Amino acid sequence: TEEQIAEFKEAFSLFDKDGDGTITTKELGTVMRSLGQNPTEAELQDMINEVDADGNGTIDFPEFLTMMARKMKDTDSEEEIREAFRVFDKDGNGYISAAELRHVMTNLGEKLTDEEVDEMIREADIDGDGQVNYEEFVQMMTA
Amino acid sequence: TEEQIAEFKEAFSLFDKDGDGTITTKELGTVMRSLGQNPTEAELQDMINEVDADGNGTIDFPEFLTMMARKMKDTDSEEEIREAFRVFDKDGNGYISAAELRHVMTNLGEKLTDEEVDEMIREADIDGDGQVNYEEFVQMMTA
Amino acid sequence: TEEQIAEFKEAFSLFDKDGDGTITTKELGTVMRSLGQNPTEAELQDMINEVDADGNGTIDFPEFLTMMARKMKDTDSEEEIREAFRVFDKDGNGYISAAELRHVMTNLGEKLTDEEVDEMIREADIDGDGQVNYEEFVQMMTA
Amino acid sequence: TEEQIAEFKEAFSLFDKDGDGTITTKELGTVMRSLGQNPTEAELQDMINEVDADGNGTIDFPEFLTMMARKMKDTDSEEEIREAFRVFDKDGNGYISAAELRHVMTNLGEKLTDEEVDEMIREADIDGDGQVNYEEFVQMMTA
Amino acid sequence: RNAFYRKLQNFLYNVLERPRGWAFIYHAYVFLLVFSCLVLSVFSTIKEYEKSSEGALYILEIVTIVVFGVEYFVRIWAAGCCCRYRGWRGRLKFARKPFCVIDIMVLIASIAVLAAGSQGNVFATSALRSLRFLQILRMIRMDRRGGTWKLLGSVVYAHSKELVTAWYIGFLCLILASFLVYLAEKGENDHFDTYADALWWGLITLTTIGYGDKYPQTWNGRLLAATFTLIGVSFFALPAGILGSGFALKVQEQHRQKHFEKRRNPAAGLIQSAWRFYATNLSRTDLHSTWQYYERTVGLKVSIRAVCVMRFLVSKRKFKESLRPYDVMDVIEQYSAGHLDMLSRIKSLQSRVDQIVGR
Amino acid sequence: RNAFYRKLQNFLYNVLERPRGWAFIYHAYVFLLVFSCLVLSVFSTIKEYEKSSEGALYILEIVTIVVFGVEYFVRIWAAGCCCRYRGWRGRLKFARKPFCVIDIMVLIASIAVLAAGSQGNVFATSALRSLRFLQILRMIRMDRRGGTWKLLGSVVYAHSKELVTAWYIGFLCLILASFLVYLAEKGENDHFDTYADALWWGLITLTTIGYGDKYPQTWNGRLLAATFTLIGVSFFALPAGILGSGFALKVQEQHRQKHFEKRRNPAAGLIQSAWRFYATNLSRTDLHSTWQYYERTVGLKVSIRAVCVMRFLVSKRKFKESLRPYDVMDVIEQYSAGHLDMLSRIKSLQSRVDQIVGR
Amino acid sequence: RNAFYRKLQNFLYNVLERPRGWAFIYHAYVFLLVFSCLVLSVFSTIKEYEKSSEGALYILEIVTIVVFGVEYFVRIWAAGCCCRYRGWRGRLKFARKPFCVIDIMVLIASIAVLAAGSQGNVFATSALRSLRFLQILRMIRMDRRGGTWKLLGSVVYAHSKELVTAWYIGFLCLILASFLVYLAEKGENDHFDTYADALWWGLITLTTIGYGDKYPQTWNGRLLAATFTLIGVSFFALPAGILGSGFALKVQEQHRQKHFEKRRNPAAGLIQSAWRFYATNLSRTDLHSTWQYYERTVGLKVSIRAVCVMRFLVSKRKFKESLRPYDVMDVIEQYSAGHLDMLSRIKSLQSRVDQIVGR
Amino acid sequence: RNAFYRKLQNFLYNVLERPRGWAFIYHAYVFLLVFSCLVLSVFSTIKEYEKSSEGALYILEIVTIVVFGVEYFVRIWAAGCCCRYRGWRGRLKFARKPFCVIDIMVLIASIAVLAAGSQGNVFATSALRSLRFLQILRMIRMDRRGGTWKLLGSVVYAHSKELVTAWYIGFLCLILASFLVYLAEKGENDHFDTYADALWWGLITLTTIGYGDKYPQTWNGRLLAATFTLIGVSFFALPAGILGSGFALKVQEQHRQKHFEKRRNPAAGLIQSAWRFYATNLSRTDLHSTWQYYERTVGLKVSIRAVCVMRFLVSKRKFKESLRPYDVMDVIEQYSAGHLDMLSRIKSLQSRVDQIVGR
Ligand SMILES: Nc1c(NC(=O)CCC2CCCC2)ccc(NCc2ccc(C(F)(F)F)cc2)c1F
Repeated sequence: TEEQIAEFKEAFSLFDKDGDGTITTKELGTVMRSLGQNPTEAELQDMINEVDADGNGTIDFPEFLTMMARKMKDTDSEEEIREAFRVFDKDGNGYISAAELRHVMTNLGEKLTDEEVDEMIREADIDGDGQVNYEEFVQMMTA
Repeated sequence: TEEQIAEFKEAFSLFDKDGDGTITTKELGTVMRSLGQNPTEAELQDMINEVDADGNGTIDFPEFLTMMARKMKDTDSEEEIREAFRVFDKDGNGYISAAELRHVMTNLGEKLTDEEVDEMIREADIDGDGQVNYEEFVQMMTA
Repeated sequence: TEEQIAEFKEAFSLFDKDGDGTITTKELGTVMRSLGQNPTEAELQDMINEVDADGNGTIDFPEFLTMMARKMKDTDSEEEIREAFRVFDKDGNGYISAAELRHVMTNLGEKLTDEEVDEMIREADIDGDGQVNYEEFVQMMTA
Repeated sequence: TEEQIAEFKEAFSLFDKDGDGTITTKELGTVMRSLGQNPTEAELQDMINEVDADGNGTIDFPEFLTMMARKMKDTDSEEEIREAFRVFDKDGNGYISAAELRHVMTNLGEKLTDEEVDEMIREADIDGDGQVNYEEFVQMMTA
Repeated sequence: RNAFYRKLQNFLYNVLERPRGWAFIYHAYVFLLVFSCLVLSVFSTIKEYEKSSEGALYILEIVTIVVFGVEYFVRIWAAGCCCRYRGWRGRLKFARKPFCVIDIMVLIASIAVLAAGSQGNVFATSALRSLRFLQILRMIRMDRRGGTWKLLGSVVYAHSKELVTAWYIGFLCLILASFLVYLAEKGENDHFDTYADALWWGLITLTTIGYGDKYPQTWNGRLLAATFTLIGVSFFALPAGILGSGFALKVQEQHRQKHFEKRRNPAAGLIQSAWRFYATNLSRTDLHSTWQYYERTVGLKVSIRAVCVMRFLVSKRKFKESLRPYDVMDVIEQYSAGHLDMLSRIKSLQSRVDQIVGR
Repeated sequence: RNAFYRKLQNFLYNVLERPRGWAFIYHAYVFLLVFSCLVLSVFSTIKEYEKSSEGALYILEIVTIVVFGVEYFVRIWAAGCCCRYRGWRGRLKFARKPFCVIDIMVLIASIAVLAAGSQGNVFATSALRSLRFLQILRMIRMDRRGGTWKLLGSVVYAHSKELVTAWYIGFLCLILASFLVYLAEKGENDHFDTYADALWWGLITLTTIGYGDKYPQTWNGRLLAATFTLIGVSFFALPAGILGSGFALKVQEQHRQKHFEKRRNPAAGLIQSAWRFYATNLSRTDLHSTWQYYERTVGLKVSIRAVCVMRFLVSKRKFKESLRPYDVMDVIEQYSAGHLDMLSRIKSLQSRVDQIVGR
Repeated sequence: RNAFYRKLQNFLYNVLERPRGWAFIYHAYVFLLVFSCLVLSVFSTIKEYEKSSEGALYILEIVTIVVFGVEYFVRIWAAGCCCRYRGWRGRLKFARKPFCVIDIMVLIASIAVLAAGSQGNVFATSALRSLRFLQILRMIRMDRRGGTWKLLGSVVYAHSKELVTAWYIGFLCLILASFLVYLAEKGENDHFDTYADALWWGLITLTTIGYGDKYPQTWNGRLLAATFTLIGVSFFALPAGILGSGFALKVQEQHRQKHFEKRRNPAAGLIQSAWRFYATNLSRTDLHSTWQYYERTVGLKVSIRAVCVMRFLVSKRKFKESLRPYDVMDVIEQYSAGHLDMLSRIKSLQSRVDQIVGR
Repeated sequence: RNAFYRKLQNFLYNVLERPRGWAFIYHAYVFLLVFSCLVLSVFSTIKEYEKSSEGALYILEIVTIVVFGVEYFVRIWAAGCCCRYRGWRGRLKFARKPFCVIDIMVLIASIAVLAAGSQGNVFATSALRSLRFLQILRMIRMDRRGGTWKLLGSVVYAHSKELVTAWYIGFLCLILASFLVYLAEKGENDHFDTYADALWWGLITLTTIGYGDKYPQTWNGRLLAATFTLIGVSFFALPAGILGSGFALKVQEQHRQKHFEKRRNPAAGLIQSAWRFYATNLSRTDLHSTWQYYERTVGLKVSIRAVCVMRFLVSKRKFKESLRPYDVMDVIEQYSAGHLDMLSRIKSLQSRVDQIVGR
């Protein structure tokens, strides 16, 4: 619908501070750096090319829209999630204890607060056991 | 007995300068650094996890007591000692000259004074020959 | 003819600023560095030995003349060109799109202006399609 | 004879500036550094152990005398010389041109003046051809 | 009740589908059981031992069919442990798997053979070939993953050109040597009465078999056979060595890579990013956890969605790169990155203590 | 018209000359077709099956000759896609290739055999050997590149000394063991009636053949055969393992190197330099593009020519070095260069904050 | 007296238990001696040579039994050199070792055979099989460590999946090809009178044996045998190449690692730490050496005990990590650590000459 | 005169002693010549072809003896090119070499056989075995270096334990399987009339020979032979694969190391140091070159001698270390040294801009 396109246009305007119409590496670094998340410019610039359909070194509005429509269902992330919870399953039972989730969330990757892992256990620990199965959570992705 | 537990409590208090009840990496670095031995913080912090039963990043009193009870007999250090004197036995005879002990002690590992190697030769050189056998010394460990 | 030899003598004089008669690494670095192209001294010095027939660490007038006579036809550069356009042919069809030429020219090697790639497409894009064949261009070299 | 021993004692005294009786790494570095040859302390210290018979970290008078008696004939340097001139023989003919000797002497190892290579060609170029054989020179060593 | 129920379900699924330690023992037993059956069937085909072995063969046949049926039922039940197959439709989908259908066809064929071919215990002559083929297919099915076939195919493809070269040369020399031996000993030797006998002899020879039914007897044929045997026995045995060496190299690389820590960390990054993605969905009127977390770290909602998806997709890519660890590529990439970082450092110090020199 | 014409030309050239995916299928079919022909010819040589197979053999012969002719014509036409062979002289040069001449000789020999040897489909006795040899040569030609032969030769040369050692030892033990067995069983056994029978037996033995026509029967001959069999069967089978292992190692290295990015970038540098060279030609009254570009970057014309050629030739050298990427040499060279750069850095900082300490 | 006594004890223990150089010669001699015995026993089993070989066989039997007994006594005496086995109980524990019990059972069995079976040197018919089995077990015992068996088992386990795949495919093709050849030549050929003859022939074939007792004679059976021989002889010979390649790779890695200096230094650290641990025992009213040393480096006593044990256990761990040196893991870990150190350096310089820029 | 004389001398020495390119051709020809001789002698041993081949055999024998003599003379003359063997005593020492003595014994044995055994051309019956043995030894001598033997011995020693394990297991299974087959088919089968026939059959089997003279016929013997064949044919073929793989690995490493520049530079350092040593001899009243050079770089004379010898011996050691380049050890040592240098750098910067912070 036109509502989502208008929201994407507003997002691009909030991104295109220079108004160039193609959010550039330095500009997209600035937009989120001011908020409070300050990733190194290397990650931003090397990510731009991964989504730059036309390969212009920036992101134009079509490249914004195409991914904005692209949800979790695409990009076959299912296999990546399977591997991701299989690596941390030292037993191979297909399930992982909640406390291990707390620890791995806290001490690896982009660290998040106890609130984030709290909502994580809320969603995943549907049966309230702690030993949450991987398959159910990954099904929740597409669902 | 309660005497050993009281001594361990006194040790922990002398360690828990902050009084947190779980001697932390920086605190255990400080406690021995002041004495005169100043190991790099890396060794201390990476050692803590090796004994951290609960994995809290520190050492709590239970983790203190469990190892305080754990002596040389546990941790199957026998094999490590066997390898350790087998590496320095260039002949494989099962015995090593005392002078080689002097040299290796002085110029490798945590260096010690001639007094330390003096008590070493006292204990190991039971028969007073210099070519001390490895097996007898390693038996002395458990004994 | 004597005209080319005189031109080479003029070139050497414009190179032999010190008048040593054998343009040295530092001197040949200076001569082109002043113009506006400032390659690192390492490239110049390690290139000198590649052409230094007598191995004196410099270039004498005979070594100037021998290569001045040496054109593209020599040095069997044909194979190098074949490999060079075969690497950038992701399809193996033997032809490469002009836009890929624009991109590779701009973002790799010694970068050149759109004018350089413009004359490139002029010469190579004889039939005006964009998907220029490698074999024809490499034939143009010897021709 | 006692003459050589007296000369070695004089050499050691000229080396034992501190008078310790065992020329130490820093002292042997100082003695030759003052002369005009200033090798990095690493080379000196790592060389000392190679000749330190008792392994004291220094050189005592017995270790001085033992090598002072040890000439080219010992240490089976013949094989090392064979390899050394075989590596620089790009043809394998068993002989090397004198000009290549000039170049390799000048641009590798401890560089020496044209005078050193001049006496070299004097000794080696017995038949005055330039393509000096390796076997004859290496025989001259023991001779 | 449900706790122990699910514990047993997962334990049975692990034993049957993914056996690691003690489970293999059970599998081995079944294999041995199945193996014994053919042996007994083997021993039953001989008339002098059929009367002595048929009763045990029939008993073992009942035992093995019962075991296979109960195993199939237990497996299709334990498929509920994994969430891919749960409920009526989930179990149906699990049954859709090719090896599950193979199992049920095996069971029904065994039932049919035991009903029709066995008017009693001993089996019908026509049903005997079907029974033997059924045993062959059971042995085929013994492994459900087919990991052996996949490994063999992957190794063959890795050496596809090269096995092809070996086979092509072997076939060429076989044809050519057979042709000349047929020429030399067309009439002199009855063994090579025809070119086809020569081809059979050449195959028997190049494979190092040497039955002895056919062989050259003339000087010229013997000389040619000698020469081309020397030439081509190595080519014929080559594929075996090719495969063996390649297999050892593959297992060696697999052992080399085993560490997998740089694979562990990107997994954590990616899973945290995925949870952020799910928690930042705009259409969901929930997940205030990540919403307020980001509100601490700051059109606005859509911008947060966009940035979160950027980082999640890039983290997915990063985990993908860490998915395959190679020591050689690890060292190359790590050293390139470290060298670039070092270059940045030195540029900083240069310009910076240049600023200092200015003062 | 011309666009589709050239598209078809390049597609056919790719399918015939450089097949990667689906094209191989077609090739395989032709091979199978050709294969079938010999089989039918095979089945036609036997009298009891000649009357039943000769008609199909003849039909397949017409089919295969027609297919080969049309393939040759299509290939010599599609050779125009590449600019090496275009026009009358270009197609002539393409025909000059050794495998093209092999193809035309095959076609003419097939025509001659079908015309003379086949009075009525049935083939002449004399023409039969020529037909079989023609099929053998067609099978040889099946691969045009000869990449299999080149690979085998390269691998053999890589192990030339070492295969030589294996062969030399094998031959020595064969001769020596044959000699002693001939001595021991000269008269006792009719099998070793002559030394030559002993040599034939020894070759049959050391190759693991074991025909059974000849074999020692005496205690001494049997003992010697046992000992030297143990010694030399391993030597005789060695070349097979040598080649297999070496083949696997070669493919492993090829897989290791595959990345090729440091080969990509120097290609760009070199091609830009080559275009500069062509654009800076003095005798050409054109190419003002690079001329004015350099005029921005600045006797003069010749100096620009000289510098451009310096950089072009050095870039050619650099691309040549990147032509062969080896992980081991990559790491060694990269670390040496980085260490030298680091040394330069530290000398800078030392002298430089020494200047600072002076202040 | 005691010095030379212990010198001889250790020398004998080294020669018998852990032979490196000249000791092997003696072992070899014994092996040869033992080998000769079976050969003589071999030569004694034949009637035409029994009368000529039995006396030498008996003499060598007395010699070998005496040698084995004296060797056992010398070994159980020299076991005192190592402190694991010293005194009555130590020697008893040494005798408890499985190969020591094997040796004594060998000795007693030899005594029993020589007493009962040899009523007159020459041996009894029943005792002959026992004697041969005793020789077989002596040959088994020749190596006391069993290092060959351990190495073979380790290599097999390293390739367990993969040897399993090879064996499984080989068995499948053997069964299937045997079945079809039995079908094709059930009545035509008496060789394959039964399926079991077909299985025996298929095993003889796939192993490259080619006895010649059985072989296909029909066109269809011969064709099927040809195809499945080509398919499966490579599979049957695969395990040999697998093992050989893997063995060579293992020895290559062992040669690669040999340096072992980073294993040397942590040994020194760990042994110094262990001596500190023993010297810092609180319950011991001795060891004032380390006590006063620490008193120079400074509740107090227990704290010193605690810190010493921390460092000793961590040094034990560190030596454990250095216990297994791998070049690849060495480079990876060393470069990671160096990169982290470099990062620390650059952070220091950045913040630090930022402080300078502030001034 | 002398220039061309020595040029020819070195060229002949290179061709005969160290052939690289075209020289091998000549060697090959001689080998072929020698090869032909045995073949002709071979063809001369058969009576039906002796009358037709003896004349050519005799002519080739004269040719080969003349060629060997002239080659020996040319080689012992060209030995003067190298300074190890020059003059009467030098040529005598060259003749002392074992292969030179082998050559002269070959020549004299050929002369003796041609004089005594050949009343004319035809050769004596007794001299025939000596002639054949002489040809065998000539073939042995074909290679003078013995590099093949040295390579084989080195590779075997590299795998000594492991070949030993393979051989030991193979022998054990051979003995044991032979024993049981002898038990099972002692009377039923005349093939295994004796245990020795069983051993011969087992050796023929485990080697994949399959002569067919002996083979099990009973169910039990056939079963046991099947099992132990499966077990042990792989073990018997193992040494071949072991050696082949190891050979390929060795050549692969040799190819890997080839670069050798860090071996080049220390050679220059060491040779310069050696020339300094010779130039600084105190007893020599010459060599003022290095004397005055050092006088520029400055009891005194002896001190200069001492320092020069220190640096020369250490440079010899350094060249020794560079004598063996290994990529793995190269990277390890280079990275350790660079890391230590980097540590020194960072300590410098730390203390140094600490001095700055103090100001
Ligand atoms: N062991 C073996 C070998 N040899 C080796 O694997 C050597 C190493 C092993 C490990 C330790 C002892 C020996 C070679 C090929 C096969 N073929 C597969 C096979 C065919 C037929 C049957 C059956 F007919 F007996 F069932 C069983 C299986 C095989 F098994």
